[PDB]
Amino acid sequence: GPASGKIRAVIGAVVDVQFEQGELPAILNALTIDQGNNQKLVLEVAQHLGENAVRAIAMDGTEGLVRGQTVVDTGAPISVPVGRGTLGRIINVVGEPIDERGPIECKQRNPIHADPPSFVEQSTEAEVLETGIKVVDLLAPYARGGKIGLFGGAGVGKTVFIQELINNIAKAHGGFSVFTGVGERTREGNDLYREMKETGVINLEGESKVALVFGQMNEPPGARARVALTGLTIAEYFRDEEGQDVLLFVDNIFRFTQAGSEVSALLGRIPSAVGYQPTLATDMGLLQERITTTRKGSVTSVQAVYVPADDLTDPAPATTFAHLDATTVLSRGISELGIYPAVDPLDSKSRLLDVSVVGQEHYDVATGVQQTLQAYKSLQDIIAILGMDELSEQDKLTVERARKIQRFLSQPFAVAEVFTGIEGKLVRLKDTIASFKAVLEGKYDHLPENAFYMVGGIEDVVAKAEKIAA
Amino acid sequence: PTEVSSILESKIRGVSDEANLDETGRVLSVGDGIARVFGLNNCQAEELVEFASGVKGMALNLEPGQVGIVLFGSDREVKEGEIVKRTGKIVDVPIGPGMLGRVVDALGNPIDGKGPIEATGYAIAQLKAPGILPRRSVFEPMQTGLKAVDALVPIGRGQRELIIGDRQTGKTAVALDTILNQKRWNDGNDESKKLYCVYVAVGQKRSTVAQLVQTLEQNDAMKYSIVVAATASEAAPLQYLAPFTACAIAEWFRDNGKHALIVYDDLSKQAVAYRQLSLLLRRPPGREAYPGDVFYLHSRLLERAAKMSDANGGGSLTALPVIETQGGDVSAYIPTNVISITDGQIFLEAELFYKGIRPAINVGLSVSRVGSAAQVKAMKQVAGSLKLFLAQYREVAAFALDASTKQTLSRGERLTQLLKQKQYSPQASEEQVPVIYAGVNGFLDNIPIERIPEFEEQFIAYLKANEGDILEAIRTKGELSSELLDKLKSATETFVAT
Amino acid sequence: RYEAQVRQHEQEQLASTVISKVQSELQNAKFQDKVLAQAVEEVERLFAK
Amino acid sequence: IKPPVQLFGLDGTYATALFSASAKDSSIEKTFQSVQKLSSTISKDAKVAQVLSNPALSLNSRKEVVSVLSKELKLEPVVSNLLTVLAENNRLSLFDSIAKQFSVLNDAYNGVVEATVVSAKPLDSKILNRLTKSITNSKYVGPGKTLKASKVNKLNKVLSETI
Ligand SMILES: Nc1ncnc2c1ncn2[C@@H]1O[C@H](COP(=O)(O)OP(=O)(O)O)[C@@H](O)[C@H]1O
Ligand SMILES: Nc1ncnc2c1ncn2[C@@H]1O[C@H](COP(=O)(O)OP(=O)(O)O)[C@@H](O)[C@H]1O
Ligand SMILES: [Mg+2]
Ligand SMILES: [Mg+2]
Repeated sequence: GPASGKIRAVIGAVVDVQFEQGELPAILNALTIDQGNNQKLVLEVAQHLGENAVRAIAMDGTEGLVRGQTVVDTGAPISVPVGRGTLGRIINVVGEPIDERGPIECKQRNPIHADPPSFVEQSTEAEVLETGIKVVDLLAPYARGGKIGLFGGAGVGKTVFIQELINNIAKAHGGFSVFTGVGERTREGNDLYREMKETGVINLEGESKVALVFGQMNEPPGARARVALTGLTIAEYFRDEEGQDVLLFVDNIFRFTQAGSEVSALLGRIPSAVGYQPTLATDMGLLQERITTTRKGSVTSVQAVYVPADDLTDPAPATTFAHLDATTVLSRGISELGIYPAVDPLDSKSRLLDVSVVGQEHYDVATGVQQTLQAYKSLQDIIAILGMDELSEQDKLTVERARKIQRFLSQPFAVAEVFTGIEGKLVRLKDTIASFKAVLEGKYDHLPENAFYMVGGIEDVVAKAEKIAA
Repeated sequence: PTEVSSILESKIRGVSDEANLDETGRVLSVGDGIARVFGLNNCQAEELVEFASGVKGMALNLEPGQVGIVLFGSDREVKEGEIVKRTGKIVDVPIGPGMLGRVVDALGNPIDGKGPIEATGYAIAQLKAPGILPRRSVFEPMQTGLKAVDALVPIGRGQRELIIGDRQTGKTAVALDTILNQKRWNDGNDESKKLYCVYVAVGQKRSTVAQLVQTLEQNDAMKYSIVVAATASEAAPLQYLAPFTACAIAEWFRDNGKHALIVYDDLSKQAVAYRQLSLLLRRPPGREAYPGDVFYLHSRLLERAAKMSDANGGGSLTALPVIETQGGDVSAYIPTNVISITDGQIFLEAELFYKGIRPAINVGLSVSRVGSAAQVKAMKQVAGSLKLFLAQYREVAAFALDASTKQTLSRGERLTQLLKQKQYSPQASEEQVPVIYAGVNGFLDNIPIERIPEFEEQFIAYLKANEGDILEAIRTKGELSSELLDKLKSATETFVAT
Repeated sequence: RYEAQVRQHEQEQLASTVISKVQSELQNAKFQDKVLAQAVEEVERLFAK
Repeated sequence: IKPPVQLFGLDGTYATALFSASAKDSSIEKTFQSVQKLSSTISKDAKVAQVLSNPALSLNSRKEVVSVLSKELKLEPVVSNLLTVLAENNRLSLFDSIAKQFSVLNDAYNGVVEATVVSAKPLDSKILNRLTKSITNSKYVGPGKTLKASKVNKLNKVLSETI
């Protein structure tokens, strides 16, 4: 027989299990509870209160459990299916399929709780990844095999930025994908599975190359915090045991830290800053270090962070900026003007923005475009109060070039064709560097400011100015 | 009829026959909306309880030797040493088709004096939302009646459209006009076009809930609409559970083959009631004195209002949450949590509401995610680039005489005045398609600015007697081809010159 | 409205007189109420055994 | 050995911890009479209760020095170890809670309760409570029962609220 326990306390997601025998369960142990729906339950051990009693965290709803229920221990952690059998199926936090397509016939089942890579097994690189956007291929360029962060507020453009990059980079990457959504919406999960099947990403009757992991905000706090560990276990097996460049897509990454803060008050831990948990830097660093590039394979992490009430100085937004190679902050002020998207050039930064990786031509164009936008933003107090006529001769030419350069970097994505009405433009890396250098030298000063808004490179800006003047 | 009091006394004589089997025990302490009950070993988590005076309770935390019961009433109905009573079930409420036409409360009891409610079942308040296999895309159109809501950010069956804004701006007025405009489809025989309203007044006053129910009954709109009364004079547990109880009653129609429309007015009042019970239980306060589970309470109740597929019945549930902003602060803790879970929002600015633009719907802030495909084809074809032309005309008029700027200012002023309707004056899809086609084609530029209200009433009355074939074809078919577009342009040009 | 108010006032006045007569009968040492209360407790415990 | 009686968890764990070591070699009957003598000579006496509320003492009359407060009273077996643990942990103020929890363990495994109405029940010591409650309710209703209630008050309040 296995190790059976008795439920002694139950307050929300926390359920203290009192074991009658001396062989108590360890930390991060999967506990099963018998119910009456052919599904049982799932519970993960957190800490031990003593006196033959350990406080566990349930991964589902604890409504209906009485004092003294049987809680059997599985002897290990929450295992999930890994390998090629998880491609195309919708798995959950416990590894069970939710796509109504039978069980996942996997050979091995790895646990969700595992250690990350050491210092001798790491592998750093400097390979640039072309995304197609004009504001991302010149300002903050992404790195292949690193961690990308798409920070932003509510209604800025966090969900649309991850969908446009997956339809132009993950479709021709060669390796398998891993779209593990944590804290998403109910309508976002059904719309992402139907769009990938019609484009050739998730084939139900053929070969697939994208792992889907369920876990929206409609579940409890235990399923949302454990959704990031289940999706990362399937992507780590394809890069270590198989050696493939996996692509981890988390939406959103801020839901992992917010789910653990609601259950930290019932476990005995004291509150931290802004009512958060005390182990904020320890829980976020254990999961972000395992989604890196090793010597056996790479892992391009493309997660998205959510700003709390439009604040970048929070405990869940500032702690995730030190574990990402490239950041993409989305300000709420530029989204109401007409920028698609609201890519802030003064806040987005990356480690690949140098002259030794992008060349001497791309490094000079990035420094010149950022210097013109910083001069116009610092002088905004005089243009909004006194007006634009209070400037001199040198400040008047810099204000006109800064407005046209900000609208030229906002290109219309292919996924946002129903909200904008224009077609999708995918500018290359060589075409975006040549168009920004010609506008800053004085070759496009006679054109209007509306000819570069929602366009492509230098070819689309000349065709839009001739049609508006006819 | 022939001594009606004798029939109720004979049926209520024998009922209490088996109610002495231990079950719950007694209590120990009570205070701050809680009751520390000592005992009840067979009571499950989140189960309904009953005190000795008749007050209901909910056992939240159950530790060893004690059980934290949250009272849903006043603290004067529970004392030290009083016996409790376990119900045996969880926090459920009544649902079914018999609740249409009565004003219920938070626990499902009637407060209108119409007697008992003929419920067909019992659904729990804390129900899980559907997955990605039992959901479908929003394709049905939800007519609200307003000309500035049906053409800009339209709503659909199964989507969640928020209604942010400040006080006295048009938050509660937008939800009342959409429920009264469904009388043209619910009074007929089309069951797929009908939509049952579900007004959940949480946080409102006692006099405001009684005046709103009397206005809907006089216009034949309270016969198929559920009213959830939840004033601020009750306990903190009754107002916080008003959102979960109202969603369980409206979910029965979506799971059988009907459409539902829930209006949670307001979303800001429900967040203040949930924080009062958590602060008294010694919890951790985060931003704006809120607990860690503040975002999970609003995201779980809004995820259940989705559109089912054809294998689940084909129904849908619409959610209309009203957010009360404090001075237009849309970047707050309760403002950013409701906008990140809903598919679109309707911002109500207080600057345009005091100038006469009713309702003040900002074109540059309010948008709809699943509103383009879930709209009528006749209204979308006549309003070509209506959302893009309305946002660009407001920015050019605030900074202003050239030749190009004079054409956009004259056309933008006539379209904003014609789309502004009065209170309790909803229009259909056929009448709003003829008024929006004249302002976008240049047929209303020759009229004056003060004659914008007179031109809308004259064009609607002349198109229902001299051209009845064009108005009936736009509502039955829902689109306009080549023959329907040429007949509408000839009738609008001849009536504008006379 | 006058007919409904007269019917509600007559039903409320008749219910108040019947409630006062039931309370006065129990305070007059009713021998039948004491014997019926003890026999109902023994029959209810035997049905659940 | 832990019996299924719960009895709180923190304050009620004082008597439950000492009941495991005292339930060996038949040492449970002598603990009932010895616990009643310690509470009857510190409550209705007003002589030895001078250090019941004061926080002084600190090993002066509580432990060590006893003689007449242990040997002359009714303590010789495991009764002296129960008072020494409450003096070092500052638990001598709640002597009535430790003695009341010891009598509830013997009345649960070797007796019964479940009071119906009026006064107390019968508290049988047979086996199950199904055949013991039916044979004791008929013999107690006829003998005595002055009836000087709960079921008559609940039925009268339901008829007046529906008027
Ligand atoms: N390239 C774009 N062009 C126009 N609108 C966009 C673009 N990208 C995003 N949006 C708008 O931003 C909104 C984002 O909504 P949502 O995903 O709910 O919030 P968040 O992006 O904060 O998660 C969408 O309604 C969409 O209309
Ligand atoms: N179409 C309209 N025409 C005229 N007045 C309106 C219109 N819509 C709303 N109002 C006014 O706006 C007010 C809104 O009041 P209330 O609902 O209490 O505040 P809120 O709308 O912020 O919830 C009403 O008193 C009503 O007179
Ligand atoms: Mg999103
Ligand atoms: Mg209102």
